[PDB]
Amino acid sequence: TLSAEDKAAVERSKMIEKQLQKDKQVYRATHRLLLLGAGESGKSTIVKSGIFETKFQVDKVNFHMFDVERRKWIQCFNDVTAIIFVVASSSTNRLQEALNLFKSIWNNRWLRTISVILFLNKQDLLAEKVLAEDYFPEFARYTTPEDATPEPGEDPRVTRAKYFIRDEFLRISTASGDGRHYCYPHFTCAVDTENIRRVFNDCRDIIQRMHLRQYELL
Amino acid sequence: AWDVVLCISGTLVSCENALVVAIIVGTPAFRAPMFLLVGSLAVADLLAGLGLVLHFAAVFCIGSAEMSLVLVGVLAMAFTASIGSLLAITVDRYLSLYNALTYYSETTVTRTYVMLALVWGGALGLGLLPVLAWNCLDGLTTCGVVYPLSKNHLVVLAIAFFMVFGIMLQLYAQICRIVCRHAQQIALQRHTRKGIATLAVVLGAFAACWLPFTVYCLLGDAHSPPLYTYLTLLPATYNSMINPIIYAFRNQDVQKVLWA
Amino acid sequence: NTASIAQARKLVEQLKMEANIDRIKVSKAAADLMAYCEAHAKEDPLLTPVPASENPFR
Amino acid sequence: SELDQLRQEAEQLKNQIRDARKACADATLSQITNNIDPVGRIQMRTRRTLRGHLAKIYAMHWGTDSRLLVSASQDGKLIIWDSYTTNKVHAIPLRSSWVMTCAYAPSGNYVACGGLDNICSIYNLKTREGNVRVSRELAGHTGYLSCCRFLDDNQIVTSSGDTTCALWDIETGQQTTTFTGHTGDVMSLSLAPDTRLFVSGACDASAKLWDVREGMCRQTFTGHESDINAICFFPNGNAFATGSDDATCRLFDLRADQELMTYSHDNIICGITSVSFSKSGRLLLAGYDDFNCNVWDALKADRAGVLAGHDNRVSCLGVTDDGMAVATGSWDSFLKIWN
Amino acid sequence: DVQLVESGGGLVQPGGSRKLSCSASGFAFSSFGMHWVRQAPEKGLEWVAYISSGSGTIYYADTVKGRFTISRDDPKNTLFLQMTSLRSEDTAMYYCVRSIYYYGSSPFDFWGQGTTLTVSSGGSDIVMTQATSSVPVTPGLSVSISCRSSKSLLHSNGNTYLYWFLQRPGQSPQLLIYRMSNLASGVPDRFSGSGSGTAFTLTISRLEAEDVGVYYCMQHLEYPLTFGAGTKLELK
Ligand SMILES: CCCCCCCC/C=C\CCCCCCCC(=O)NCCO
Repeated sequence: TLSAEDKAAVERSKMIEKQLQKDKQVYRATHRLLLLGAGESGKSTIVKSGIFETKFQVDKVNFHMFDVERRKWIQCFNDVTAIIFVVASSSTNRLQEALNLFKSIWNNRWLRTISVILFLNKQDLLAEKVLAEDYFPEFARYTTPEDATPEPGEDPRVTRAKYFIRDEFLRISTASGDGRHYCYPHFTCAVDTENIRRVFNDCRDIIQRMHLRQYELL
Repeated sequence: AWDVVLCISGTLVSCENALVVAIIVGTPAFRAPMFLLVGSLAVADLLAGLGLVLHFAAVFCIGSAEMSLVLVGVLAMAFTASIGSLLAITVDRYLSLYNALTYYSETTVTRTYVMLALVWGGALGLGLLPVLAWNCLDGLTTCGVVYPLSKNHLVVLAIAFFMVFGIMLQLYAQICRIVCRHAQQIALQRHTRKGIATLAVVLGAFAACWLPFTVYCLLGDAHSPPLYTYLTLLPATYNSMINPIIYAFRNQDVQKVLWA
Repeated sequence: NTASIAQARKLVEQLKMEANIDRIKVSKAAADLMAYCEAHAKEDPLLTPVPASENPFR
Repeated sequence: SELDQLRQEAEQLKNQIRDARKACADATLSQITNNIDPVGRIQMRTRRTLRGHLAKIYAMHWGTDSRLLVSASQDGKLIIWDSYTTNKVHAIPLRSSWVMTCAYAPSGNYVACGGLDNICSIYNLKTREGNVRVSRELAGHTGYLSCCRFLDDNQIVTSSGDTTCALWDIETGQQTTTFTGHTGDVMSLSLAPDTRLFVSGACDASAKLWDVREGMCRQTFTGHESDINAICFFPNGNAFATGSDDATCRLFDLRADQELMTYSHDNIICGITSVSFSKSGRLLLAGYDDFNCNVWDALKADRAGVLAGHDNRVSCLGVTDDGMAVATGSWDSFLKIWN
Repeated sequence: DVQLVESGGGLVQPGGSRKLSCSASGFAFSSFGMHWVRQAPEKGLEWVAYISSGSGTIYYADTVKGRFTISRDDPKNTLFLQMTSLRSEDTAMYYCVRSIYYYGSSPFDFWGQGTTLTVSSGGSDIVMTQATSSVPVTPGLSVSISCRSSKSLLHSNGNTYLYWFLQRPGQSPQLLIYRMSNLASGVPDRFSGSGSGTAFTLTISRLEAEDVGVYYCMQHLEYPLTFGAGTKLELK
C-alpha cells in the first residue's frame, strides 16, 4: 500500500517515538515538588528567571523540587506529588494572610488531589517571644491536645501556643479533605538537618495512601 | 439435567469476561501492569466459560470422545490460569505499597511479564496432563473423581490451590499491617469498615468457592454419586462470575469508560 | 508630581483620539456580518458536512 | 489642582464616549437575525488522536498548508505532526521547560516559542545540516510571554505579561515598535487577516485595537467582568470575539465600536480557554474548562453542538485555513482532529 | 561545509575482494539514509545499494546481491561497502549519496567525489526510456529533454516519484528536480519540470554555457531504482 518513500517516513516516525519513550521512562522516575512560602518564611534555610529549579537524590530516588501574583501560574501545577509550605511561627499579623493563602491553596479546583507538607518554622523565636496568642483571643480557651508529645525541658505555654497554631492550620485542612488529599505538619527549627527525610517519608506515604484508596482498603 | 444450568452459567461468565476484555482492549490508555493482570484474569475466565459451553454442546450433540478429552483439559488449564492471575494481582498490590516510590519505573513491567509468563506456563503444564501424560482410559493409575483424569493430578491440583491461597492470605495480612497504621494516623488528627468489608469480600468469596471442590478432590473416588461432582463445581463458576465485578467493574476510570 | 500630570495629559490625548473616530449604526455594522456568512456559506466544510469521498480525515 | 480637573475631564470624556456608543446603537444583531434559518444540529466526530506528548499541552498552531501542525507541552518538547498520516516530522527539545505559546511561520521555514523565560525563540526548520537549530533568541521583555504571531519571515509580534506588546525585527533582534497602555497582563493577541492591525485582551478585562505601523491604541473595548483569555478576528477582519473567565463569549465590532452579542447560558458556569471561528464565520468554537467545547451559532448565540471526547480541560483549539478540520489540545497530552 | 569523500579504489584481479569507505563530514549523518551508486566508464549511472537511517533496512541490486554488503558506522561517521568475488563488469566509479525521507523533504541531494575501481580482464523492474540521446544547443535558446516510463508513476496519494540529475564533465551529478515539479535548493529557477503519468519533460530557458552535460531521469516509486540512458547536450 505505502510507497517507497512513505515507508521511510514511517520509519522516521518510529525512530522518533523510540526516543520519546526513552525520555518518558525517566520523566516518570522523578517526583516533582512545589516549594512555597514567603521571603521571611525561611525557604532559603530549607533548600539544603522566574523559577528556581533544584535537584537532589535520597536513597536512589530523584526529586525535582523547584521553588517559584499567584492566582494563575500555580494553577498549571496539578501534576506535582506534594506541596511544601513554609510558614513563620511569629505574629505584624501577617500570619493571618498566610492562613488565608493556605486556604486558597486547599480549595483550588485544580489542586484538590495534591497533598500539602507543612513546615512551621522559627520555633526558637516563638519560644523566646512567649517566654519574654495576644492577637488571637481564642488562644485563651485552648487546651493542649492529649496526643501532644512536647520535647523535654519545654514550658507548657510554649507547647500550648505551638499546638494552637498547628491546629489552626489543621482546622482548615480537615474541613473539606474528602479523603483525596491530607496535610502533613512538622515543627522545623532553624538548625535542623532531618528536614529531607521528612519530605521523603511524606512523599512515600502520600503514594501509599493513594494506592490504598485505589484498592478500597482506605 | 444440571448440565443445562452449568452451560448457562458458563455463557453468563463468558459474556461478562468478554465485556471486560472488550473494555480493556478498546482503550489504548489501559496498558499499566494492573490492567495487564486484570485482562489476563478476564481472558482466563472467558476461556473457561467457552470451554464449558463447548463441552456441554459436545456431550449433548457431537458424541466425540476426543473432543470431550480435549475440552476436559482446556477447562483445567483455564481454571489454573484464572487462580494464578489472582496470586499475581495480589503480589502486584503488595509491591505497589512496599515500593510506592519506585513503582513507576520499568522493573515493574519486567516483573509483570515474568509473572504472566510463569502463570501461563503453569496452566499449560498442569492442563496438558488430562490428555498427554496420564488419563483414565487405560493403565489403571487410580482414576480420579472426574471422568478422564487421574487421582494424582487432582491431588496435585489441590495442593496448589492450597499453597496459592496460603501465600495470598499472608500477603493480605501484610497489607492490613500498613492499612491499620495509616488509619490510626488519619484518625489521630481528625478529632475500619471499608478495609474489613473489602478484605472479607475478596478473600472469602475466593475461599468459599474453591474449597468445596478442592476438598472433594481429596476425599472421593469414581464410586461416589455423580451429583456430588456437579454440586461442588457450581461454586467454581460462581467465582469466575464474581471476580470481574470485584476487580474490573469497581475502578473509577473503567466505570467511566463503561458509562459511555 | 510630574508623572501624574504627564500620564493624565497622555490619557487626555488618547481619549481625544479614541472619541474622534467616525462610528456607524449597528443596523449596518451587523448586516455586513450576515452578508459575509451567507455569501461564503457554500465553501464551509464544518458548517455543511461533505461526503467522505473527498474528506482527508475519513 | 491639575489632578482634580484632569480627573473631571477624563470622566467627562468617558461619559461622552458612553453616550455616543449608546446613541449609535439602534437595532441589536439578535433582532436582525430573527429571519435567518437556524444552523441546525452540528455533529462532529474525532478522526485522529495524536499521542506522544509526555505532559499537558499548552499551545497548538496549524500550518498554512492545512496538513502540518506544531504543539508544545509542559515536558519541554515541540512536536511537528503530519495530521494526515499521524507522523512525527520533527521533535525539538526546549532549553526552558516553561513554554506557554507556539507559532508556525506562515511561509513554513521557522517556528516560534516562549514562556516563563521572557525570551522568544525562533527555530529554523530547513537547515543545510538536516537538523533543527535555534535561529534567533529575542530578549527585552520584562515579563513572561503569553502569545506570539509571525507577520512574515522577518517580523513577529509578541505579547508579554508586563502589559506591553512588541514588534521585533528578527534579523537584528531590536523591537521596531512597542505597544503600551494596558493596565494588567496581556494574555493573548490575534493578527488581522491583512496583518495591518491586531487586538489583545488582558487581565484588566479590556481589549485594545492596536496599529502595527506606528503603535497607537485605535480603540478600547470593555464589558467583560473578568480576565480575557482568548481572542480571535472574524474571517473578514471587521470584528472579533473575546472569551473570559465569567463563562461568556462576546462579539465586538470595530466599526460600530461596541459589543454586539453575548454567548452564555445559565447552565454554563466554567471559564473559557480558547475561541476560534469557521471559514465562513458562522460557527464559534469556544473551549471551556469543563472538558467540553461548545459550538455556538455566531449569528444567533444558540448552541449547535459539542465536542466531548477529552478527559481533561481543553487548553487550545484551532481551525485550518481551508476550514476542513478543527484540532483541539488538552491537559491529558492528546490532540484530537474533528470534523 | 558538507563533504562526502570516498576512498578504497584501485586495481583488483578477478575473483578478489575490496572495501570502499565514505567519510561524511558537515551534517547530521545519523539522520540520513545512504546509497551507493556506480557508473561504468562509458555508461550511465546504475543504483547499487541502500542502507536506511539506523541500519534498519538494507536493499541491494539484483546484480550484486549476495556478493556486496553495505554497512555504516555512525559514531565515526563512515559508510562502508564490502565487495567480494569481483567480476570484470564491476569496473566503474562509485558515488556516495545521501537521502532523507520525511514529509516534503528532498531526497538524493548530495553526491560525493567518487572513487574508481578497475578489474583486469581474466523482469518486473521499471525501465526508464530516453529515446533521444543527443541535442545540440546554443546559448540563449530554450531546450526540452524528455523521459518515458513503462509504468504509471503517479501514486495513489497524489505524488509522482521522478527525479532529474545533471552531470557536468569531470564532476559528480547534481539534483535539479524532485518529484518532477519541485525545484531543488540552489538551482536557478530557469529549469522547470512537467509531465503526467508516464511521459515527462524538463524545460530549460535562457540557456547559458554552464548547462553543458548529461541529464538523467530516475524513479523512486519502488525498488530497485532505475536510471535513464542519459541525454547529452552539446555546444552548437
Ligand atoms: C501458576 C498458578 C497455578 C495455580 C494452581 C491453582 C490450583 C488449581 C485450582 C483449580 C483447578 C481445578 C481443575 C478442575 C478440572 C475440571 C474437570 C471438569 O471440568 N470435568 C467435567 C466433566 O464432568
